[PDB]
Amino acid sequence: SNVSADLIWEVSRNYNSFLVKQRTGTFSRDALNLTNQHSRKHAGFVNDKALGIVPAEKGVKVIAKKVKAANKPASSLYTVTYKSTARKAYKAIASQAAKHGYRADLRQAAVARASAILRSQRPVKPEPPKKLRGAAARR
Amino acid sequence: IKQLDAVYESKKGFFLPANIVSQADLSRLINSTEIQSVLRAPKGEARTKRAC
Amino acid sequence: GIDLRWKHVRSSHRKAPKSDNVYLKLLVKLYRFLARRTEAPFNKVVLRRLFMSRINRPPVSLSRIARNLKNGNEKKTVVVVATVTDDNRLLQVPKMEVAALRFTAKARARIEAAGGRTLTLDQLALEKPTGANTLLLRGPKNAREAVKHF
Amino acid sequence: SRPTVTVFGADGKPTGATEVLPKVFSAPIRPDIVKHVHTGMAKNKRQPYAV
Amino acid sequence: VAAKKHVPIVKKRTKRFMRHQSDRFKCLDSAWRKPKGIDNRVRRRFKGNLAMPSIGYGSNKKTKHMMPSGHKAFLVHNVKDVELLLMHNRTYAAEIAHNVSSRKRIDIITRAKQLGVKVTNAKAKV
Amino acid sequence: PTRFSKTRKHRGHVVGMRHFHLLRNHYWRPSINIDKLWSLVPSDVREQYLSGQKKDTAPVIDLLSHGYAKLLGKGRLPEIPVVVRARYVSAEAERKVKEAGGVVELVA
RNA sequence: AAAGGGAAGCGCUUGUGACCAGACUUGCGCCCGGCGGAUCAUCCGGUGUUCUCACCGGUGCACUCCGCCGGGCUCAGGCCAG
RNA sequence: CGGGACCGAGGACCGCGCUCUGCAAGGAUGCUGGCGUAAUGGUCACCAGCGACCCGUCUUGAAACACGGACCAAGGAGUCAAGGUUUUGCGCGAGUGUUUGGGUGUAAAACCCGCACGCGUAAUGAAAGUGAACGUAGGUGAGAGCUUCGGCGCAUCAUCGAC
Repeated sequence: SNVSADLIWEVSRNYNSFLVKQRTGTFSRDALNLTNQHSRKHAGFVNDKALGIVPAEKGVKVIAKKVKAANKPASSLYTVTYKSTARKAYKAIASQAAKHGYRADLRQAAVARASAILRSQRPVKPEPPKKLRGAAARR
Repeated sequence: IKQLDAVYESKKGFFLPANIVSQADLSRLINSTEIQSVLRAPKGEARTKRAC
Repeated sequence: GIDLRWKHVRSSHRKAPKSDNVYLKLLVKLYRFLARRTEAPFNKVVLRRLFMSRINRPPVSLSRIARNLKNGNEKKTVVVVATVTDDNRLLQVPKMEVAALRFTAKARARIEAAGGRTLTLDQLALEKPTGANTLLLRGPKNAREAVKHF
Repeated sequence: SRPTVTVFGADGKPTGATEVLPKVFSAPIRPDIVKHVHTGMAKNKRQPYAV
Repeated sequence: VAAKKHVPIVKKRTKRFMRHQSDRFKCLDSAWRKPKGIDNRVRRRFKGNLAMPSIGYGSNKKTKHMMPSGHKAFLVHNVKDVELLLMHNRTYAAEIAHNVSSRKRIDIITRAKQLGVKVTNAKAKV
Repeated sequence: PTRFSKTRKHRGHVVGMRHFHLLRNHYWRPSINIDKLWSLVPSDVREQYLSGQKKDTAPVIDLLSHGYAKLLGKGRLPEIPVVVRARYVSAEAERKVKEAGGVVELVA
C-alpha cells in the first residue's frame, strides 16, 4: 500500500513529539522505545513489532505490539505484568522477544531494561557525608 | 465518511494521485525471494577486521 | 612540503537526490542495495538516473516508446526513469509493458486500454532485478528553450 | 474488497455497522508537499504593516 | 555510578582564544573574532602573537563532550526527564536546569539516586 | 526569505512598412494540423472510429467551434472519411484529406 | 592583595601565593552460619498471545526458591610512582 | 652483546608465521609501594627566561606619507517591489494557470465554480501571402543498456540526404 514502517520512519526521522535533541545526544520519549534512543532499531512507534517495559508497583510491565490490531489502538498492546523473581522475568521477556522471531534484535536491550528497573526498585543506600576540603571551605 | 468519496469525485480537474512506489515495505521488497535469489554473495561483514 | 603539479579532484556527480520525496528515498535505498549486491550495470544506471534532476530527466512519450519497440523489441520491458506522456498524434497504441517513475493519466489509460501494463520501479525491481529483457529509454535532453538559447 | 471501518455509537461501543473506507486514505503521504502548501497558506491571512 | 571505561581525556589546548586587542579596549569582548585586516599580524601568523582557532585543535571523537568523570551532560527539567537516563547511567549524567525550583530538585535527585544517575549540580538550592 | 541570503553570510566581510491603426482581430486565423484533427473528436467515438465499429458513418468537424480557422498539412491521416468545415485550408492538407476519403468544406 | 631603576598591555613554559572543580567512600560473584517468608519444579483449570510462549487461582512443606544479617574467598575499583 | 630516551594507538576469536605443551607471530602486560587529599589537576595575580611595532582605511608593484580613533552604553549601513535570466524542489502535462469575478463560509482564512484570457502546441516574409513524411520519420560512423550472442541500439555528437 502507501503506508509502511519504512515510510513512517522516513516521515518522523527528523522531527516527532517524542524527540529530545541536545548537544550530547538525541533521545526519545516513546513508551515502546528500549534504551530511549532515536533510531530505526528502537523506534517502537515506527516499527510494526515492538516492545516496551514500564516499572510497576513491584516488578515490570511489558507491552508488545499486536500486528493484527494496528488500526485499533485501544486493543493494540499485549501487556504482561511480571511481579516475580528477576530470573523468571528475564526468561519470559527473552522468550517473548526472541523465541518466535518477534524482534530478536531487541532481546539484550529488553533484558537490560528489566534489570535496570529491578535495580531501581531496590532500597537506596545512604550516601556518605561530604568531607570539607581545603582552606576556605574547611575553616 | 460516506460523503467523502463523492466529495473527492466531484472535484473538477483533480484526480486521486498515482504513486511512484507501489509496495512501500522495503523490508519485504529486499528480503523477497525474487531479489534475494539473484544476488551476488556478500563480500564482507558489517565489522571489518583490521589487517595490519 | 610536497610538489603536487596535479590536484586531487572532488566528484562532479550526484551521490544523493536533492528531492525530499520519501518514496524516492525508499527507491534510492532499494536500488543502492541492488547496485551494491548485483553485478548488473542496469541497476547502477537506474540508481544514477534516480539521482538526477528534472531537466536531466525529460519526458518520454508513447510515440517514442512505440518507435523503440520496433525491430525485435516488441516483447522487451520498457524502462524510463522519467515520466511517460501521451501523444495525441499516435492513434493506435501498441501493446507494451512499461515501467516508469510516473505516468500521466492519459498515458496510463491508453496503455491499459491497448492492453499493456504499467509498472513502478519497485515492481520492476521485483520482476526484473537484473534488468533482463529491458529497453532503457531517455527523452530529448536538448529539447528546452534554455538549451535552444544556449 | 475494500477495507471497512466500524461505526461506534454514543456509548463508545460498536453499533454492528461497518462502512467502506474512502479511497483518499490510500493517497501518498508527502511531508515535503504538505510543508510547501502549508508555508504558502499560512501567509494568506496576514495584514500589512508599514511605517 | 562509575562511568564506562574510556580512553584518557586529552585536551590539546586548555587556554581560551582571546580576541586581538580585547585586553586593551573595554568595548571589545574577549570572545574570538577573526582579524580581517590585510596587515594584521595575528591574521598573518607572525610568531609571538595570538593563535587562531583551527580544526587541528579538535577533540577526540571517543572523548568529545565528556566531563572529567567520563560522563556526558544531559539537561533535565523534571522527573520524566531524569528517567530518560535509565539505560545510560554509565555514560550520561543528569544536570538540572537553572530555573527548576528546589522542591522539584529534591524530586529529581531522589529519582536519580534511585536510578543510579549522577547529578552534576545536586548540591544546588540546599 | 532573508535568512537564506548570501548577505547574512557576508555580514562581517563588507524595419519596412508602418501599419497605422492596427486591428489584431483582422488577422485572427489559428491553425491546426491534420495529425491533431482526430483529437478534436470526443474520445469514446474516436475510439469507436479507430477500432472500426463505424463503417457507414463519417464525422463532421467544425474547426471554428474549436477555435481554428486554417487546416494545415503536417502529419498523416488514417483511411477514414472525415468531413472538415474550415475557413481556410492548405493544398497538402486538402490533398491528404482527399487521400483519406473525406471532403473539406469552406465556411465563413 | 600585589607590582613599579625612562611605558604598560600580549604569547610559550615553570614556580610561588590565593582559591577551586572533579575522582574516591566500595560493588559484583561464590562458600559457610543464622534469621524472616513461601509470587520454588511439576501438575490441573481459565485467560492472553508472537500459537508456543506467558499471567492468574489451587498444589510446594522447606536438601527448593526469595530478601536480610555476620564472616571468609576471588575479581574489579581513585591519584602519583618504582 | 650491552647502555639510554620518547611512546603503548586497538579492544572476544579469525590472519601471516615460528624456535610448535607454547611464543617476542594482525598495537602493554605482570609485580610492588605511598597516599586517598587539594597530593595530582585546574583558574586567578605576580615574578623569572625566551618571543612579540597600533588598529582600521588608502596608495602603488610595494612601503613610507596621509586620514580616523579620550572613554563607555544604546542606535547604525546590499532592503523591498516590478520585469528578465540560469539553477534547485514540487504539481499537472500537449496542455497549463481556482483567487478580475461568481458561489460559499465557523468571515480579510479555508472550500467550490466556470466563460474568456495569457503562455505553449508552427514557422517564415517588409507585405500580400503561403505553410512542414519519398523512405518501419531516412542513410553512414560512434554510443549507455539489452541480447535468442546473429544483433537491437536511448540521450547525444559528426556527416550526407528529405520537407
